[PDB]
Amino acid sequence: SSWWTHVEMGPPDPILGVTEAFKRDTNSKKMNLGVGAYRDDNGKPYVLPSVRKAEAQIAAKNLDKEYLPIGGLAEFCKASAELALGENNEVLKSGRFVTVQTISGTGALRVGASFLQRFFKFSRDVFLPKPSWGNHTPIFRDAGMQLQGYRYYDPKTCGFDFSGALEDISKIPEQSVLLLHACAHNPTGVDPRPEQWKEIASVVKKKNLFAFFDMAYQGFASGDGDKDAWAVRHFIEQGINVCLCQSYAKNMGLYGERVGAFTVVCKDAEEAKRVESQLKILIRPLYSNPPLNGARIAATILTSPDLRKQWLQEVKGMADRIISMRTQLVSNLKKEGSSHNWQHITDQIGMFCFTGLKPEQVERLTKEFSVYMTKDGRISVAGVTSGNVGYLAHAIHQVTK
Amino acid sequence: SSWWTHVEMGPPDPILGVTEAFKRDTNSKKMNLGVGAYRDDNGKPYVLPSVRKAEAQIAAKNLDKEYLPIGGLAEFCKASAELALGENNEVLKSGRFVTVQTISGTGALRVGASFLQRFFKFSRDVFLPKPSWGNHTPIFRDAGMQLQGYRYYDPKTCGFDFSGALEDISKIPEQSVLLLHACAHNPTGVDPRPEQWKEIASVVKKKNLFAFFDMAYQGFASGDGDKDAWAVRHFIEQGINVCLCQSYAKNMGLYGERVGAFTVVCKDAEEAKRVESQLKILIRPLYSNPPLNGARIAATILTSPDLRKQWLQEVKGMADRIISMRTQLVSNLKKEGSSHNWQHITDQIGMFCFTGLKPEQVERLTKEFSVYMTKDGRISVAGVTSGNVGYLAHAIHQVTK
Ligand SMILES: Cc1ncc(COP(=O)(O)O)c(CN)c1O
Ligand SMILES: O=C([O-])CC(=O)C(=O)O
Repeated sequence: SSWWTHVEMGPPDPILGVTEAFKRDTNSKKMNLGVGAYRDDNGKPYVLPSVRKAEAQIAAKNLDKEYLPIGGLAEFCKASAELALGENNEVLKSGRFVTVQTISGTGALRVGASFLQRFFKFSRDVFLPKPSWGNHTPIFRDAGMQLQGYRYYDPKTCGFDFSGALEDISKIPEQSVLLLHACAHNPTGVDPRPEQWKEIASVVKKKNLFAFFDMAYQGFASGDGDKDAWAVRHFIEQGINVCLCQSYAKNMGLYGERVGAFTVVCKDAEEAKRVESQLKILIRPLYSNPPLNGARIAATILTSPDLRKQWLQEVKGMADRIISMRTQLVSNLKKEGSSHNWQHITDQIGMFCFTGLKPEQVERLTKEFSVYMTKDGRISVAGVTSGNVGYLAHAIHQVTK
Repeated sequence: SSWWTHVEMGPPDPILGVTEAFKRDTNSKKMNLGVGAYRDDNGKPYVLPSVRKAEAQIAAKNLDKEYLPIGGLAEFCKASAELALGENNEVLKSGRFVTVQTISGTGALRVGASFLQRFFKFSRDVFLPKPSWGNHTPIFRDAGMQLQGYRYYDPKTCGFDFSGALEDISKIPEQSVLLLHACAHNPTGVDPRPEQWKEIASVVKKKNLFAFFDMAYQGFASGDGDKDAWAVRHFIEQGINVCLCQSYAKNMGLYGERVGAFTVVCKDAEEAKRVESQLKILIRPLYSNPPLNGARIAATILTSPDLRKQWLQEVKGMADRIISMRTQLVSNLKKEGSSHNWQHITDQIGMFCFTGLKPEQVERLTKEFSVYMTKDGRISVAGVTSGNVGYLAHAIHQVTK
């Protein structure tokens, strides 16, 4: 007597649970360290002025709203590949890549997954770091791939378990897919060092693996676009034919406009044309064609030397404000008398920090102090202000003294 | 070798072929009847003045670009359901529905299809009219459903094969899914009349079929949104709990902004809460959350009485331009001395029209007249103007007399 009587209610959203638990809390000193987007020194959302200026120029052009090609705005695709690999990359010069516009980084992930499902005949397995972005798991499963793990986060140190990572990678059957965060690993903030990368690169090429890069933070991570894109470029120069998911949600503040690109580096231009045609064939039955607004903004910024330069410094200020909060947190933890090693909070990169806090300590931070955060010890460094970091260092010490 | 040596070049897009060949032609009398979007009486893109006003007003509010919920803009969702169902539908008053924002119409079809695949345990079969929108097949297929057909187009009359349709549907296995175009069937332009819809409804309800409405053209079809949604409303009024895909591509000319919605009509609000949570769970691994810009524009128009009233005159405008083209096309065929019955051109509805022309006649139209269209005889009425309709009728009469 109904189509949907057996449809069950989903598990609740832990990250949304906390974000609502915070709005309810009435104490004026409450912090939300669960928020998944950049906030300014006052905890407000931040629309980059280069973005505002791009919108101004765009509006002036009085443009139409006609469909994009299936692969999106050609000029955004070219600029985006350029941002990822550097303008004079051997790959761009010979044309041996295809880049399609996607529905932010998630859509690039899903389009990427769907492409492996269909054309990566060698294996069903996708190896994620332990842990990874939560959504990585259902994206690859819903798309029809098998998930696996390799060691990454060393809880003992709150940094990279280089050696476990490496043993694990050497043991991946050949021609399996390996997923890598290009920088600012999410949720932990723990990234390999350049020398560590070269070694993963070595095994990957040795053991004949497929390197799938997720790059959500180029520039936002360290302030330096080239540094943040270094591992990806290094794999390519090593002769590894990567694919790559870019997001402009964070580094341009374009979250809700859903601006992303998926790229596949190929042996040659003719191969890229074959791959391109099949990405179009997968994309059409997902959503036909991608949205105009974000991509017009990002294209306008990237292809204007002035605006590009200005945006690039606006990114540095975001990256910096975050770094500042990391350094200032450790500072005030010392200044408060704490004894344990907090260098991991500043060794980590990007806006997510695995603190080391265990769950009970997390719960006491919520109860006694109104500091909201996931039981895994992850905080949004974007929730920290200069105005509140002091209080936070006090509170963290209390549950940990 | 390479990861991708076995990846085949995909087949050429035929609609894009027609459109590119049209663009190469240097014949000054050329016509593009392959175009997949509205054009004005000079053959130009048309941004509704209400859309410009809505945009201006949004810009004036200096809004953020933060992430929408997985289900999109709450107020766009509400207004979208009210548009489809009529503001005082008992479905709205009891709250027995869920509506989520999607990546336009295509996105609503894909989300619905994944939901069927995962939850509609009663069937793997989706019945499409013959013919149907080409993308319907890969949509449901990539989502893991199977496709079947029922007789719809009647090639003898270029009309609706009512008795064939009614018979076929009356023999669909109970509890299969039945896809129906709400109005302005694409590609034929052939619609059932109200009385015919009552009979279909009565057979769906007899056989316990699940009705899946694609509604890409409310208001755009006839200029009257209440009449265009009548079938959908009638089905619901008869106790059929439909799902529904909406697009704002054509009726608001938001094509490239990708604004659509998927609705499930449910037994009660409680069931709608359950269905909602599982639509969310399927949306996340697709694209996380939908684009903001078009949804803001649509919510703004729908919830302001002045903008809504203006928008409704603009839709009527487009619909009447299309009806006008249809009428003058038949009229001029008669002035040319054609003796074929051409009333199908005026009986059909919307911007796509099955002319009745054979492939060879289509070839002659392309070669000798530079009139560009697909070989199935389909023309896009949007490419017809006051300027060229006389010419079109002359060409059609030349190749058919
Ligand atoms: C590693 C990673 N990959 C993918 C995403 C998804 O980004 P987007 O919002 O552009 O889909 C994010 C941002 N949450 C991320 O941090
Ligand atoms: O490009 C699209 O979304 C499809 C379309 O209008 C058609 O050809 O009928």
